[PDB]
Amino acid sequence: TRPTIRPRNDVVHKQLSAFGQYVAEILPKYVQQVQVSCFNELEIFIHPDGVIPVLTFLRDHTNAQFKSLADLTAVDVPTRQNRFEIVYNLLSLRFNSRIRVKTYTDELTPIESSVTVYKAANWYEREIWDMFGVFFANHPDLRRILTDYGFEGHPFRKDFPLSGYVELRYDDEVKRVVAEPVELAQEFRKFDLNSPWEAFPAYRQPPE
Amino acid sequence: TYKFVNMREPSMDMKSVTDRAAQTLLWTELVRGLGMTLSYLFREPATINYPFEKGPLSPRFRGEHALRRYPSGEERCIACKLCEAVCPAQAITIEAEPRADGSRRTTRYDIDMTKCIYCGFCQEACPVDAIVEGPNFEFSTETHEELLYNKEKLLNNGDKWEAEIAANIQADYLYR
Amino acid sequence: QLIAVDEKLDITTLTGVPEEHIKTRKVRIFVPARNNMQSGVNNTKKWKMEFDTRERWENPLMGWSSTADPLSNLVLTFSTKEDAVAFAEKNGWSFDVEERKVPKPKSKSYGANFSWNKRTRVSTK
Amino acid sequence: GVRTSPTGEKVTHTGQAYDDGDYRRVRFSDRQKEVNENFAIDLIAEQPVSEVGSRVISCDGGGGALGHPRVYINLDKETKTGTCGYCGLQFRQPHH
Amino acid sequence: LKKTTGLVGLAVCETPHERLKILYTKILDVLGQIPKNAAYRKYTEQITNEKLGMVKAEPDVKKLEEQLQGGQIEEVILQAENELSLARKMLRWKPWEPLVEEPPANQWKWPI
Amino acid sequence: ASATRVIQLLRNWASGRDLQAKLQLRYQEISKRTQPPPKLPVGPSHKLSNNYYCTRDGRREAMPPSIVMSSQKTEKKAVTPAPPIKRWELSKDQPYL
Amino acid sequence: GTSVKPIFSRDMNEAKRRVRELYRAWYREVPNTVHLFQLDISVKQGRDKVREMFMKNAHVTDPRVVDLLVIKGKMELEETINVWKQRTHIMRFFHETEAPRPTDFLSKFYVGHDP
Amino acid sequence: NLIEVFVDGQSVMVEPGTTVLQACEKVGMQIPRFCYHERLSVAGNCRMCLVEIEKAPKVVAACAMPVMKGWNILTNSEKSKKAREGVMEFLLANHPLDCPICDQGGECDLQDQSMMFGSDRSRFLEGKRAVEDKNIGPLVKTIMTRCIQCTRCIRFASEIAGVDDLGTTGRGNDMQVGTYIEKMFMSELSGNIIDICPVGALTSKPYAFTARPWETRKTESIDVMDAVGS
Ligand code: SF4
Ligand code: SF4
Ligand code: SF4
Ligand code: SF4
Ligand code: FES
Ligand SMILES: [Mg+2]
Ligand SMILES: [Zn+2]
Repeated sequence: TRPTIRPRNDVVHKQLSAFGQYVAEILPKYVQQVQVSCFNELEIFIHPDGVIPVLTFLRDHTNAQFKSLADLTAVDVPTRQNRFEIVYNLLSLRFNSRIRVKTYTDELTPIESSVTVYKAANWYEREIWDMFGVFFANHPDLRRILTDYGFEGHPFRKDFPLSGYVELRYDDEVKRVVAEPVELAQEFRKFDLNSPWEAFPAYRQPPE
Repeated sequence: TYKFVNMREPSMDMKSVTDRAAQTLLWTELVRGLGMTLSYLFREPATINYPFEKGPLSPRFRGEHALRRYPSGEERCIACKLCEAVCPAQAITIEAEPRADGSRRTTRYDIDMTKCIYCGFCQEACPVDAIVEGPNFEFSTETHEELLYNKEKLLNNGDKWEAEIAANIQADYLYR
Repeated sequence: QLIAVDEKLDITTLTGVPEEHIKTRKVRIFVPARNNMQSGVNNTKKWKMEFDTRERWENPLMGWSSTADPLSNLVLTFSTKEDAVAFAEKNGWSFDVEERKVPKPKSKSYGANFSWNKRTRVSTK
Repeated sequence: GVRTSPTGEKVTHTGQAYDDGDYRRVRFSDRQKEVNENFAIDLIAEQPVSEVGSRVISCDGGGGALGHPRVYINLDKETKTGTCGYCGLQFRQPHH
Repeated sequence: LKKTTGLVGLAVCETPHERLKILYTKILDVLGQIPKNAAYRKYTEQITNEKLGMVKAEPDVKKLEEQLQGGQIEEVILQAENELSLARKMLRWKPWEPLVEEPPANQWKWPI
Repeated sequence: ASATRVIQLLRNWASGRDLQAKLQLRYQEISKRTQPPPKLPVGPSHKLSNNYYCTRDGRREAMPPSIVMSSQKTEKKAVTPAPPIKRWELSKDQPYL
Repeated sequence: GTSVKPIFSRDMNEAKRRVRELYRAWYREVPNTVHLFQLDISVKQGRDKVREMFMKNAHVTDPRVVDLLVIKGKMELEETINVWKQRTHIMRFFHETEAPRPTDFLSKFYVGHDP
Repeated sequence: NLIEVFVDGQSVMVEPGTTVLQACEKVGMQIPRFCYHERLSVAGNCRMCLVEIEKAPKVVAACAMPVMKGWNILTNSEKSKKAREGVMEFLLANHPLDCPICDQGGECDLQDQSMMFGSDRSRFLEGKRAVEDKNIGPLVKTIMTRCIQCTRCIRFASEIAGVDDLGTTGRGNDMQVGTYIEKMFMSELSGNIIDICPVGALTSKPYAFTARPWETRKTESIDVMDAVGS
């Protein structure tokens, strides 16, 4: 035995692969790709306009009762043509499983709101809009949720600076709080921590 | 397995009905609550007479920071910046240069105590046990600047609390 | 059906960046040079976009290094020069592109250290 | 060994002292300048030089796990002492 | 028969078998509109006929619940209703068609 | 604790339980603040032979996720993500409160 | 893609229509904003500020960008109408505590290294 | 014409006389190395670059072995990993514990290659070796206990700078790199030995103790001290 190495679960891996094939066969119109990670997590990459049909299928189908919307977020990758990557994490209590559905979008392309499938999508999509600038088409109430009132810019984008552009203070002349351009007494110190030696041969990419 | 918290049903016999009616008319559970409160009244309080009595602590306690020395009096820090690198809050600033005798010693060692999260990573990463989080916690100040420590202040803290810090490190260094 | 926009993409009005940091910033798209102190080349794989350096002054108290430039620590990673250029163009910053420098292939031969009639012979091992 | 600048301000062990015309001296008015009176360089000078009869010595700062990482000092150059630089401690082979 | 289903908002049904037969028959009727080669039709028809066979061969509700392995009979009825609505929506959506559009050249690459 | 018997009896009557059996204040029953030195166990990978890191490198066993289906590239039974969850059994210890 | 998905408004004419509708909505709201927040500015000043904020995006020629801008403008308006904001943010629109930043080359050269 | 070799079963077309290390680099794999420098000659002494050929019972020094037709190079094989671990174990067994007080610090090839290719535990139960430091001028600070006898400085000195005042004296574990006399290595190209020394034995003296590599921000500019435009 290897005490320091996490054991694998071939049974769960095979079950997840079979279910991924099942959903890919059922919905060829949207499912672009299916993957199973080596720690037994199923992922489905679909076309962005199939969000509502795919989520409705995975929620209502007898063999896929993913009743609970565990999470809903986005990942920003500037180097891609469609930078934003919308991620849905679903939990199926009847079959005791979890699934992930990933779509893609850019700044100007709306993503259909999934509040008709799961109600938590309301606040989750409000947060996604507030933090990345992704607009959801049929949202009952789409507005900022976490940022300050009148805040400009979407903080969680990779190109948004860590400290932002404005800072607040109380100005006695006008007897109110004011927002002024950011100015740090001590600048955040950027560290270059990556080692120049390759760590994982298994993830090496072709030089191209 | 599972259990039901509220799934019981009351017996409808005459004695139980009369007991429930008596509880409704004569506030039995309210009297029970009064009795519990009276019991607590006659119990002994847990209040300690601060500041004449201090709450218990452990040798692992993280308090005010300090810079230590070897028994010879030489500073332990070797300007390796491991604490600065590992500091989650970036509350440590270090600048070094060769000393007059060529030693690798810091010229600036600042800790911002209004930025530090008192997480103790600096004393874990120190390979010479120079920076420590001492046992003192009563160091509240009337001005903001007094909480921006520098090398002189940290060395003063080390000299002031060296005995207790050394005793705690001796007591707890076998778990590290 | 589906509309068409025959114009260059521009999201500067939506990003929320101040006009000063939109107009007066020239980013630098390049592949970072290998750290000369190490022989590893794994840090010279991806293109990087970084902004120009602005002023840093000394704090009157504690002598720290202050700043007023929000984009001082903003470095972005791009897989391709075209991707980085497209991102910079759509965000509206000026950009300078530097071509990737790859070492030229070299002919190495251990037996050249013992040449009978050439200067490549080494005097020590 | 603290020293006093011509402006009356004590110098730290790093040689820090504001100039005569520096406005920043006003921060110490009605208050005090935090200076540590013990100088590590002076103390380590006060410490003597050990003499061991071996070419290589090992220093860990004393205390075992409480000291600095163990290092080895080569006592071959007789014109100077071998200094463990973690703790600034001098060792020397017995000459003569 | 049973007092409660143990779930808030899920009422007890006094006619489980009739409701299940009706719902499964409706689901099978809706699936007839879907093209034969569609993979959604085959799997759903298979599972529906498999579950509809159990309700017609077991009169006892508890043994039927044990055979179906879908929670209580009320949960099974609710899932049948959800499946019927999903079948109608899938009839509207027509997802058996080929892929709408392939993604760009490097859209799911990682790390990048 | 230190209290009169009469007050203890009054507390017992008012609360309905023997308080002295289970108090909420600590009287010398806790471990002393000074303890003998320990000697912690060393670990499983502290051998001097037959211990190569290539045989116990957890990170390097990680693999890129397997591509089950990629669009780029009989009658099969319908499947499920996993076998359905079995019904939870009621607790034998105390099924009802 | 050549066939970009439209948010709405299709071409630029409907986008301009939405811009004008949002401008009317903002214009009719400035007296209420001044009254409720007890601002010390004039109503004319508020209308001028709304006009200026509309005009700083006058160079946009993309219908999708215009649609996103009017969506965010409606969001800002609904923040103001429901008194979710305070006088703090409404005055933050005015930059009342900033020193006048120099714009000529000679003044920029004198003050510092800023381009 | 080009011959066909294989790296982990992937076909590569390389010129005759190309080394195993160069073939792996062409396919995209950087073989770990200490004594090998592309601008210098081939030494092949640190033995860190040993890799396994598919049918060869013996590992080959990838920095010095020319490739042959139909050679399958197993870069990440068990034999290669064991060889790298053994070489790193010997190096670190005789290496001193100076990392916190060593300017090489976070940009050390010995540290990085130890963390990527070597083991994480020490079986060395004996005392370590201590080496007397030399003095070769006001630019290079020498702490020779950290040297790994990779002979990069010697090869660079001779071949590039045309100065042959560096070399190894003695033999065995007592071999030392230096001048053997009190002679300063003064030349207009003497900082490159600081650059190419894989360990902290040769370090910059003006830069000593001032900073750590992760703190420094790198700005790519050019040189104006002469007309070369470096
Ligand atoms: S305790 Fe943590 S946050 Fe505070 S100085 Fe140490 S490392 Fe930084
Ligand atoms: S980790 Fe310790 S020795 Fe290193 S710089 Fe910090 S205080 Fe000094
Ligand atoms: S050369 Fe490398 S391994 Fe040796 S002490 Fe310096 S940092 Fe550590
Ligand atoms: S001093 Fe440095 S470059 Fe020279 S042989 Fe030793 S490790 Fe190599
Ligand atoms: S790199 Fe080949 S033996 Fe040193
Ligand atoms: Mg070096
Ligand atoms: Zn020492």
